[PDB]
Amino acid sequence: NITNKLKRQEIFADIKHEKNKERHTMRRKRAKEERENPELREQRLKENVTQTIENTRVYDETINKEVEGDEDDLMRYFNSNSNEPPKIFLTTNVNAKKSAYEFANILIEILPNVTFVKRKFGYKLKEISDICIKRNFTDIVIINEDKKKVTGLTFIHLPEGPTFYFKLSSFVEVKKIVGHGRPTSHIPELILNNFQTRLGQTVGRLFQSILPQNPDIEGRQVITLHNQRDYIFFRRHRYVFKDNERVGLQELGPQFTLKLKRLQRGIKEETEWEHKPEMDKEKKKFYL
Amino acid sequence: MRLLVSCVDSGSIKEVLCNIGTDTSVQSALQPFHVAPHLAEGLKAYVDRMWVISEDEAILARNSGVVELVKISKHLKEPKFDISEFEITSSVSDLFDDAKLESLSSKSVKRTKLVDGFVTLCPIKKDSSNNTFVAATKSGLLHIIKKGEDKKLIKLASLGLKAPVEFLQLYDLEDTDTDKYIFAYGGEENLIKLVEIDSSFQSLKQIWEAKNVKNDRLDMRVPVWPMALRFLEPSPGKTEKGKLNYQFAAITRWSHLTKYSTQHGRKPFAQIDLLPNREPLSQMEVFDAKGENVVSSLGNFQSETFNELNVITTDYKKNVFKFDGNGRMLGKVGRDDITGSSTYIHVHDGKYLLQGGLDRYVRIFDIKTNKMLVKVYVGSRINFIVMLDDVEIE
Amino acid sequence: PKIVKKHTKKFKRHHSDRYHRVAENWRKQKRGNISQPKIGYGSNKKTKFLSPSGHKTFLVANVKDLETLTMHTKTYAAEIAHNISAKNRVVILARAKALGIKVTNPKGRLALEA
Amino acid sequence: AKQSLDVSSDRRKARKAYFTAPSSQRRVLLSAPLSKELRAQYGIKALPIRRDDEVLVVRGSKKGQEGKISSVYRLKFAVQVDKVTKEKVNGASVPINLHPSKLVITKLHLDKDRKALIQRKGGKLE
Amino acid sequence: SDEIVWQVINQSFCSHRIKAPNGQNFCRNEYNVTGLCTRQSCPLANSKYATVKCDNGKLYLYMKTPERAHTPAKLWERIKLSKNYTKALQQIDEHLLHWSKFFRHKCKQRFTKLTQVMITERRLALREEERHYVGVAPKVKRREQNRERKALVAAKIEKAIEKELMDRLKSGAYGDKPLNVDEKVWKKIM
Amino acid sequence: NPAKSASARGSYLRVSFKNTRETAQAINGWELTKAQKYLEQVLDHQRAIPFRRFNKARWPAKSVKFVQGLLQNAAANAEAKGLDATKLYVSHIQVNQAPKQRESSPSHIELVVTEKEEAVAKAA
RNA sequence: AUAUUGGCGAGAGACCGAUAGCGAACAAGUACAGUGAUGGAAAGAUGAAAAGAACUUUGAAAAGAGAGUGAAAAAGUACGUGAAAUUGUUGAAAGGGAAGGGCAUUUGAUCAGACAUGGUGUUUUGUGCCCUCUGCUCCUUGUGGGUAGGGGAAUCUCGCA
RNA sequence: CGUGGAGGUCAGUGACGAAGCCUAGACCGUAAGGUCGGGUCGAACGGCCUCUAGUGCAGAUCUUGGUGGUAGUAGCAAAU
RNA sequence: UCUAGCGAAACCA
Ligand SMILES: [Zn+2]
Repeated sequence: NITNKLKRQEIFADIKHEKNKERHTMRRKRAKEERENPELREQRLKENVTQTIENTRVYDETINKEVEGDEDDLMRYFNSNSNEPPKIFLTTNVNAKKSAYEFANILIEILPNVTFVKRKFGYKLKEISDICIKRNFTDIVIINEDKKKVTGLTFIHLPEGPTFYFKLSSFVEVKKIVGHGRPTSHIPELILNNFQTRLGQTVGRLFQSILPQNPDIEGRQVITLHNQRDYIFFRRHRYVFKDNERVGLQELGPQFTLKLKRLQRGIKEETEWEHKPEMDKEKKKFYL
Repeated sequence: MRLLVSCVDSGSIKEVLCNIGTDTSVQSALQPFHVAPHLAEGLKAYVDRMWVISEDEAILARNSGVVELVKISKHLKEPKFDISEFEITSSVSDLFDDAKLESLSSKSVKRTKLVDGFVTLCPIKKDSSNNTFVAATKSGLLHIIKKGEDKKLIKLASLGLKAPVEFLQLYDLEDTDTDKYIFAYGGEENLIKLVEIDSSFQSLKQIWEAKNVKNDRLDMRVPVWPMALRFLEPSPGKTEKGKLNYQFAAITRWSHLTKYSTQHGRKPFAQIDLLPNREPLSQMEVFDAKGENVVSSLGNFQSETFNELNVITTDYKKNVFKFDGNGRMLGKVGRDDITGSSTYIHVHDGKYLLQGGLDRYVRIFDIKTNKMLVKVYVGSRINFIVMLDDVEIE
Repeated sequence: PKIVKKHTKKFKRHHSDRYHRVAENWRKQKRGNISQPKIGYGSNKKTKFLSPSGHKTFLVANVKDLETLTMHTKTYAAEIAHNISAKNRVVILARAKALGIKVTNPKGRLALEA
Repeated sequence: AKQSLDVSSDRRKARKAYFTAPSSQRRVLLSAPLSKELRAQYGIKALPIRRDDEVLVVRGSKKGQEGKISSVYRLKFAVQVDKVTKEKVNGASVPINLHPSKLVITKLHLDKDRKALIQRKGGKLE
Repeated sequence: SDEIVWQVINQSFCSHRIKAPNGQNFCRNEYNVTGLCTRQSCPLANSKYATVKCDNGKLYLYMKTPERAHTPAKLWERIKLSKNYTKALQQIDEHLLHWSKFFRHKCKQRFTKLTQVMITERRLALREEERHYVGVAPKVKRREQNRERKALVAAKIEKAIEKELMDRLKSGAYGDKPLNVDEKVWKKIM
Repeated sequence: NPAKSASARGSYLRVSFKNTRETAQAINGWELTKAQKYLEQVLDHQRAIPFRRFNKARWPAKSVKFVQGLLQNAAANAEAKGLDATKLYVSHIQVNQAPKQRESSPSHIELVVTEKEEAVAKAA
């Protein structure tokens, strides 16, 4: 109605004021009535439900669906064998700076039988794949740095296994962490969270394959990959199994964030899944 | 609608009974009537190619080189409908040769190692009661499979071609009476070659080979990786003596639509950059814009006019394209609904589009209206689908 | 050649730190511890307008502007204008590396993914 | 270009004409083009929309939707079509105010005023 | 008229001329051999002219005569240059016989430059490219930052860690008196 | 870490700004319940708020009332987040000025309470 | 035929773009001041759509915190953008009744710092505007330009690989 | 050298981000100043040849607005 | 007389 600035601002502010007065009185009166009766408290909280995005996600049949041929695929495209440990190969991209070398040095301690190389000019990926097959490397990891910042990760299982390109967004070193903790030689346990979609179960089996199995129970260390809203979070922690039944933590090594950008069949052959901003605009799918 | 889907990740087939408008992605939408797993044989032996003989039997291609004849029954699902139950009757094994493929693994464009696959599974004859079918490998092995009178598959011949054969298309247009069996094939630096085989199926003769174009804008050699092909009707007008009478079109790897008139000669008279930067292309289907059926059973475009030709292709990414005879993009097909690289597309009966690929989604599209008819989750990577008769239960 | 600069610092107004309202551009006053601009500090005419790379800079808006530096590659260096959209900057970079012209500011508004 | 002197091309005059328009002029402004089928039916391209007829949405975020117009909100130069709504976090419903230049009429509601209007515009009305 | 045309182009507006920060001038004239806009350089100010210039693949010598000052569609004469570098320079010296030193010299220079550009383009076409350039939209970047913050604040991951550790512990999966848990605390669980 | 941290915000708070800055500087870095008991002792004039800049130790009541109101707010928000009470100590506190007229000098008070960490003894 | 800073209308502008332009882009001759005659302000921008923050909880109430909408609350009716003066917290450093800069250098912190990776000659094989034969076509008709078919590199030769 | 506007031109730039702001980021100018990076931001804006001016500020106890100290001081109808 | 609350102006290279 009113288009004067100072009139309209004043009027709507006073409407807000009267409204918040009434809301305070109403919640206080309901508080008195629920002092009296603890039933209608429960009847309210069962009646109206606080909507959140975690509550409301677009239904996907990939959620809680079993994987067809999961064991043969799991030995096929993934290294899932207690008999055969993985040879992991660190492949830091051409003309790398110092930052990706530091991150590779971090990633040494994470992954088992890990091997680093410095890439040189003029080696195509087929030639590198052939050499790593002859050396029986089963997976290669490519660090993509840019502007002295590690921005991307690439995972390729070598016996014609699938390509994975993750985008690293936010990285924190160990020294910037307040609750620092000192990691040890002991093999940590691992936590995987919210990988329930079929693509999410694929990525979960990927991280389950790449991470070392057989943890050291003596050295109470764990790592963790949480999935939330197509954002996976890497952290790692130490255990205090308390008498008070809540386990105590200390965030030991570095933390960062990953996001799957590209899931491809084979060694960069055909793309199963990609990320697009037009996928992002729907805001309720959450392709995990 | 009834569908049979080669499901890679299970290594099986799935029978789908669903009506028009079935969408598994939405709970409010129509749900499929019946989902049936069949013939699950592990991921090492998934179904490559299926040939439906009219109802009671189908033909399976293994990854173990085995070709399988399967008896098809119907039994009541216990809205009423029959579901289908499968029983393998005959099998012919040992048709792959990966020795040349691992031999040629150095001169190879792809990064992965090379394994053999049944690229072509179809009859040799346009006339029915053929009982003489062909199985083509990536190794250049062409096998002649006879259905026995005891209803047993028996191989007749196993002839060789050049190395990698990405595709092999038969020519079924005209004069089924004469004993002339024309096919074409090509691959990685393996030119499109027309070969006639003898009707006694003991000898072939390479009758034609294409030739490469001149060097490009950069004066570089154009790389040769044809991916697919269909045939048209031959040249009208006067034949030129001793050239050939064949006209046909093809899709390369490097986003080239290549048209071939044998009356013109071995070089391409027409080669089109469809997409920028030489994007990889995967399959190639031909269609009428109004959903009409203008092709052979092997899909050969029953016309003489290249400008009447309209094609649908896929990349190795999530894209499905339409093009005219000139290379103008008629549109993208279902681009907002797919999320995977469509491994397999097919024009069924002129008016339906079978889609299935890495997206684990079977998509019946309309050809004419370009509208999605049916979306189905299947839980497996898709490489091949046949479509049965339309049923409209309730 | 060997670039002489004759003045590393900048020329600031008298009492420019003493007040926030007073700018730092040179304005003539109307002790001698302030360096005053004059024509003696003017650089050598060969060395004038030279980068530390040793080139003369040249603003480039699009590919047609980049093609004007085709012959004078070793003398000049292309600088992409500040307002060029990121679709055009990669085209300019590919064209310039084809031409073999040193781009002064690569990696502007751009990243290298995968 | 502008040939008559009595026509004016001032931006300020044009916006002052637009935003201060009376409602009878607004339903002339609130016009939607017909379908290709309806142009094949009546031989006419665009019409003043009303509420009783049926339409499809050809632009915007709700592109490729359709419905009968609930109400024509002439005061906001806009038109609420039924069943194209945003559902708020309370659960209630509020329609998207559409604009008839972004709409294509699918099924007309024909009236005697409407039939006579089609006739006076040269329509081949059945 | 050529000096009149030149002084119009020089002292007034040459539309192709671009002004450097240095002060130097540059014609965007497509036939101009040198990049510069100088007296010898403007093809508009000179009627005898020559230019090495490439159409899609092949390099052509372009000749301009005063004889065809009118009819600018029929103005430029085209000669296909040889792929032999020596032979093509010989062809230049042939077609520029009894011709001035400036056009032959700068024309040979432009020919060498274009051939070496062809060589580098063949190299870059054959060169493998792992990384490709992506400019990031600020809208996308802001959505990424704020939605990562909303996801991290939304998912209290530490409490869920404590949950799953108690789940693995009470589920079994550690044996009898594990080395993880103290014996009294495990008996309190037991 | 946002997870092991609760927050409380107050805006446009019609208090003397200088006295609020002093009493917010007095409370910084303390355990929540000890700070609240200290503020209760301020109301009984038992212990006083020391004045450092804008000046000796007074007992400004109106500041401390709103302060402990925000402390109750942050404690309720921490318990709704499900934090430990005893580990919970105020970590950040900031006061700055609200706009003058809508001569008075109101303020924007904010505070962040944080659980105290406890480290794990390393194994072998 | 002439004047016309008023009225009723139009149409324009090398005009100003919210301290400008009318005092007044806004409920401006208004609020207000004066007894009166009279004087006379300040005040434009949420968003594409209010979709203006359901619900839980602290809280007299004001204000919060969870949560959510929205492309964006780094747009929350204090709202486009959001400078300086000035304020608060944290970090670092210096000071102990210390004022500022100029030069020059250390120390500390910190940043930048190839998408560089080629050229020359020789050799292998393959390919094409290379060779040969057979054409077609444009005129600026020559020291031309475009273009097809089949063959060959068995030999030569150019370019490319 | 800079600013508003105007004629021509760059088939100039621009929602894959113009203009503006910040920039213990780099560069070129003797300087007036200019160019780019980064951050923020959301819709227009520049280079060149000319035209035109309400065209360049530290002061005028300049005008208007905002903010200090004085000062939690004076003091308690200093406005409520 | 103290606390609490409210809270100036003059003047200011
Ligand atoms: Zn010029």
